Amino acid sequence: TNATSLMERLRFPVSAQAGKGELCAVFRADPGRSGPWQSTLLGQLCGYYTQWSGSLEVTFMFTGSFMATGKMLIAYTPPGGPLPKDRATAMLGTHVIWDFGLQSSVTLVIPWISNTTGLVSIWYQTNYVVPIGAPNTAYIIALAAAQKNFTMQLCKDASDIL
Amino acid sequence: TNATSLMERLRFPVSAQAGKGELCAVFRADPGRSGPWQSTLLGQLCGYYTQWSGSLEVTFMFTGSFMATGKMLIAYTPPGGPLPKDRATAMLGTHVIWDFGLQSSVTLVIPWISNTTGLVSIWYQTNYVVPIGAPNTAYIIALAAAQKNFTMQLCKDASDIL
Amino acid sequence: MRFDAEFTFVACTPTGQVVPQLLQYMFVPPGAPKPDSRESLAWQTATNPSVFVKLSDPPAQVSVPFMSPASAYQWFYDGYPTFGEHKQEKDLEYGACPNNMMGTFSVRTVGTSKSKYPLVIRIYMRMKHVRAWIPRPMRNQNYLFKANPNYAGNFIKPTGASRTAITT
Amino acid sequence: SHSTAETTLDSFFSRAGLVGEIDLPLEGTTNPNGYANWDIDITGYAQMRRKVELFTYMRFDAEFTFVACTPTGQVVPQLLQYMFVPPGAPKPDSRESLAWQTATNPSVFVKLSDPPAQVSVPFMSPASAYQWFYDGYPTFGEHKQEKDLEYGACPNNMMGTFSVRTVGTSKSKYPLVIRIYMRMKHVRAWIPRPMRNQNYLFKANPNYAGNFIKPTGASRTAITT
Amino acid sequence: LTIGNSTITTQEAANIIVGYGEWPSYCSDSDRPDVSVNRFYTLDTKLWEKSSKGWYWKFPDVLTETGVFGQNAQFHYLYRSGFCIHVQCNASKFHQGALLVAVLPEYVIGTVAGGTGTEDSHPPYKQTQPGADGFELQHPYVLDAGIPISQLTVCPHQWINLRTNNCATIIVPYINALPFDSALNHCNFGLLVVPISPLDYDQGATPVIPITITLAPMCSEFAGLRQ
Amino acid sequence: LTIGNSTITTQEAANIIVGYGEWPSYCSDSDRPDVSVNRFYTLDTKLWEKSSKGWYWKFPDVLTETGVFGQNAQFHYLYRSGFCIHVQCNASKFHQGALLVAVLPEYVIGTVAGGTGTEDSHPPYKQTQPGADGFELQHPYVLDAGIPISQLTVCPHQWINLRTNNCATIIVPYINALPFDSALNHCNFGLLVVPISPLDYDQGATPVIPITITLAPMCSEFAGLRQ
Repeated sequence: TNATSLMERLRFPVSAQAGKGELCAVFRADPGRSGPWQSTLLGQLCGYYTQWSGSLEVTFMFTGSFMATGKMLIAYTPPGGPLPKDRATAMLGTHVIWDFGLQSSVTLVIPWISNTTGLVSIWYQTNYVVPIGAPNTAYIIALAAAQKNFTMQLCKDASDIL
Repeated sequence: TNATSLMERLRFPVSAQAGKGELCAVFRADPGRSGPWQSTLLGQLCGYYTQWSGSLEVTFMFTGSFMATGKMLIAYTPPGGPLPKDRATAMLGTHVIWDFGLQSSVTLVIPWISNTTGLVSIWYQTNYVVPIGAPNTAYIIALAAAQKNFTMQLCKDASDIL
Repeated sequence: MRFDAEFTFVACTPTGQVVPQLLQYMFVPPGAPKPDSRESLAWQTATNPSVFVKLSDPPAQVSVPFMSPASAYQWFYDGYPTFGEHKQEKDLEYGACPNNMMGTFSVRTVGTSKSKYPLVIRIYMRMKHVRAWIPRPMRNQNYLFKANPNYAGNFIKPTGASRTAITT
Repeated sequence: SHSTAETTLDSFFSRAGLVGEIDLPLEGTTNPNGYANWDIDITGYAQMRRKVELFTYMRFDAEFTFVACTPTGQVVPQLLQYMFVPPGAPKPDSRESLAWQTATNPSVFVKLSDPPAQVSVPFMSPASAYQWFYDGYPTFGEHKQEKDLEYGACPNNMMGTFSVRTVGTSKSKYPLVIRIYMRMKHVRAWIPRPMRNQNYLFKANPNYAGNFIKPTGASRTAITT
Repeated sequence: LTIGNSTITTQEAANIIVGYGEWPSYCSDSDRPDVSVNRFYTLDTKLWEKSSKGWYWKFPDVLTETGVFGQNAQFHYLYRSGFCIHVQCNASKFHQGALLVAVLPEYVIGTVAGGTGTEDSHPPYKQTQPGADGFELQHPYVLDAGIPISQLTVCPHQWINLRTNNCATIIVPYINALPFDSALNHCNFGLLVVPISPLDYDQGATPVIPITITLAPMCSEFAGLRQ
Repeated sequence: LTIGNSTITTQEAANIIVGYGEWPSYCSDSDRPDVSVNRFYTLDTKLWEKSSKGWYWKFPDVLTETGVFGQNAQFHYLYRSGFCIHVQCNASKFHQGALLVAVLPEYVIGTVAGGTGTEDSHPPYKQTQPGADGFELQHPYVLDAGIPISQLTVCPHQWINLRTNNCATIIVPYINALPFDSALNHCNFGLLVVPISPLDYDQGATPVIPITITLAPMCSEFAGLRQ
């Protein structure tokens, strides 16, 4: 919350010092509840509303060094399955291969989300290693959008301000 | 009304000890009035209503021993005729033969009932007798329904609860 | 079943005399929480639609749409009412679950000072559309609790008019 | 989608809420002259301006109804008639102004026992449509280095006000309580812009203070689950 | 398709080369679940170090504990499916290396006779199921199999050249001795990897190289029987 | 077809009666494993006694622990299949009885308020999963559901008459409130049985009557999804 740390908020750093740990823990996907979704436009739009349903998509692009080699994998756990204790429980769910030769054409789609639901977790697929004369830190950019199948049913007389 | 006699309520027993007596005495057929009809769905439906008319049917199936022989007869006295003092007064009314080879295909229909009316009585047509090595008691199951010709005319502002 | 509602409000005295008093009614969507204290922001919300009518006019006819997020109301539920992913603990707001009802109304008096007359109001209820699918039996014995159909140890019998079944 | 009949846009915009409140003190110090003028200032309140600020190009007519009562809800037989002065003419300052004698201004009178009043006024602003934002200098004069004598008070942007008087030889002896509801009739927007997230400090300026705020801090730490 | 944050795949324009024109197919001579098998899960990441010599795994012994369908298949000995293996090495312009990858059928395990007395004891219970830990090599001429490394060329093999490309895929056919044979009793095959270039780099480069193992059944099965 | 010494079936000339011409079918509107599902296993035998009042089970709660596919389906909430229920009573010429069998959807469970103080505590953890033991009835008017027994006729029902036949089969359709709904969160239905004739017999007869429950999916499913 410091004043002189304002610009670094927009990303999250990643370093090679950490080994096979845990990158980010996305909270339960709910625009109505608190979390990352309150900043989005749809979550504010839902502030007068109750029931929502639709599809979710995520896009990732890789911004590493020109000589580096490795493999990244992003998977979403389907509903029913609890939080992944092991990578074996993660592999049974839908997973997409992320090569470093293809940047952003990878598309993952969650068929249906309503309001209970599944969870998404991100682990270190493998440690990013570089030889001498290369930076020891990188950054990752993420994307999130919704499909055409978003609809609204019931209006609510609720105002979140103030 | 005892607690530990709850399950036996749903039937009525019959025994060979009684000889040519009287099985059951059905009260005047009136869903509005008290009696067996208050438990039925139509009688509750009539609680906001006054005038009803329709047809009545009764079905009986025989559940005796495999070796027993005998004849049962169920008859409904038509209107005008009083309660049957003798079986001769019962025979002049409509009667149906109930063989033990046919179980439930027997159908009796009362043409028209309104709101005064006739009466129905059930006597022991003959005593149920069995040889040694057979149970001395049996049970009888009865059925009652209405035809398509049931109609309603006048609504009433009456509530039976409480 | 799913249907809209129509209500009219009448106020009078126990002697039947009429008085010239005007009220306007404001509705809060069920999604927004209901006010608890007078200093809540629910009274200042302008986004909530309102309709004002007088008393000398013909009786008021108002209709509200079905705003519940579900498809239709459910009177019975063979399970656990909460629709959360947690299935072993209990919510902090247990007991008070306004997520199932359809909200409430707020009443205030127009004028600088508070009103000095109490009123008597009666409400009538009706259905507009009738559509049913699964028929179930009704209740025969009385109710002991308001939200639970539980019974006591003093059993009852539908009727005992017949003194004895053996005789006529 | 499959069926879009229930998803009609009608419920997406239509919402009536309390916007204004006008008091008529029988004596006072803020208003000791016994009369007040209320210009239609949408920007006055933050809560309503949040909905409006998503819109940039709009022109529409207005519909208002007036209700008066007591804090106990009792009704009284009092009649009022409302007179409107075009925005072009200046608003009255003192009681001896000529604005009360102007017969050329149309007026409509309705009672209270009748069904609620429905009145509409046309768009009389000389411009094409209202503009909430203006990346420049608001004055439309050939002078671009000095400032007008009437700086600060510029009624050339609003839509005027209403005058209220009491019928009778003597002044009224009862104060009234009045609430106003506001709505839009036509909805048409062109250029979409973001809304506001932090609070407002001044009424006519979006300036902020040195105490910055954060949208949320619910997560105790991002490292853990 | 994958529940999580990893749906990495290997493009759509791969270069599959057939071998001797005997590409795997369906044997349906005489002498429905298809929804949950087509989804692939990504195995956990592993850190490669300088002192690593290699690893080996027994198939399908690893999948008995990992896969969801692995647990209930412990009492159902039948299994028949082909696999597609993709290998890729994420490296920048300051790394050198070469990789040799091959499949060795019936990878027999030979014991060792060390010490003053040539007598060996029974393997312990803990080492019977090493899991992800695996084993450590002692004599890498034989790779715990008695086979000189240079002569493995008799089996299908591929050379990983970093000059032009980085990712390569090899396809192998399923082989069995009988038309119907037990899978939990007879070992199918194994994987072998040998490091050719020792890890050399200057300061400032990435000292860790990810190791990627990708499993994807290129030939779908019906299965379902008592065996 | 069954591994063991029991492959009992209910003939091949059964008399299926449709209800209102809405026999179950496939809903495939827009608004492969088929080998291991067609095999039926016979549940263990149970001994009926004189004092038995009846039993009830929650579906598909019983199959979570019994079936092989039950265990791995605990995290996969989806399930959709119709069932065919066959009831038969093996009796000789010296036994009397009648059976009433029906299905009651949303079998709600009501608590009891006994003692001088009408206050009930939370159910214990052990009774949450009774398994094959089940529960015992206390007030059989309500059958732990508040419903008079005589009025259950509103739901589909059948009368077991021993005069002519002995084995009967009833078919019920699958019903749901939403096109896609969770199965592990919403109870599907339950089974109810009530004894009509108390067990009466003379000396020398068999004092024990077997109770047979037969499960067989008459409508096959594809299934396979994330729900």
